[PDB]
Amino acid sequence: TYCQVSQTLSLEDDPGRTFNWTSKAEQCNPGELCQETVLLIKADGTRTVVLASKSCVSQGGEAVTFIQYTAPPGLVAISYSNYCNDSLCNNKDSLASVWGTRHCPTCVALGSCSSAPSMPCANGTTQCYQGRLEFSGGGMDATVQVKGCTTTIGCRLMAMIDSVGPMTVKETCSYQSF
Ligand SMILES: *[C@@H]1O[C@H](CO[C@@H]2O[C@@H](C)[C@@H](O)[C@@H](O)[C@@H]2O)[C@@H](O[C@@H]2O[C@H](CO)[C@@H](O)[C@H](O)[C@H]2NC(C)=O)[C@H](O)[C@H]1NC(C)=O
Ligand SMILES: *[C@@H]1O[C@H](CO[C@@H]2O[C@@H](C)[C@@H](O)[C@@H](O)[C@@H]2O)[C@@H](O)[C@H](O)[C@H]1NC(C)=O
Repeated sequence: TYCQVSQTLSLEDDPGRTFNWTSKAEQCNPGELCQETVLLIKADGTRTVVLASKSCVSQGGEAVTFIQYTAPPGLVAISYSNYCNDSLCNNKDSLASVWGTRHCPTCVALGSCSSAPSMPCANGTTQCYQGRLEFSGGGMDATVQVKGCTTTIGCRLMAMIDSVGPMTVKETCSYQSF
């Protein structure tokens, strides 16, 4: 009936090393458990967008879920979600265990990219991608603009998955296949 609670959005140089996810505890309503959910999104050569949620929650079992939505080279999207049902269980402190050539405008930002310089695409990329990710729920409401060379096909940076712990995801994009 106590859980760590925090909602953070950040751009992160080296979130594997530096990110401190330890948060203050708060009392849940009865018949609520804890969750810790983080989503990390990166383009080639960019910083990493980090959506990190800790809260009391009423829906769900005690699964631990690790997903790679989209694989390098290029765009990378990865999540860790731990739902757990004893006081202060959502206590992960660190993201260490979690995280004729073509050219594409490349960037990541919360909101809108200030710029999207052109970068050469590695072997294995299928397309240029210009997308927008809409997040809602869990006190985590946000947009992420993502452009770059990617392995994903069409508007599938988030692999057609609608939700990430307490967050809902909508994806819209343009893409230019090779
Ligand atoms: C989350 O835990 C609650 C609390 O359960 C109690 O404490 C646990 C550590 C364990 O020892 C349980 O046996 C205890 O009951 C769960 O609530 C209970 O669930 C049972 C079975 O559905 C039900 O008949 C009891 O009356 C429930 N008690 C309350 C307070 O509602 C809850 O279901 C757990 N949820 C998950 C997803 O694990
Ligand atoms: C991470 O931070 C911990 C203490 O944090 C402080 O407590 C939390 C609840 C935050 O609200 C923060 O703003 C406070 O200053 C440290 O005890 C812990 O050791 C830190 N981890 C590392 C690896 O440095």
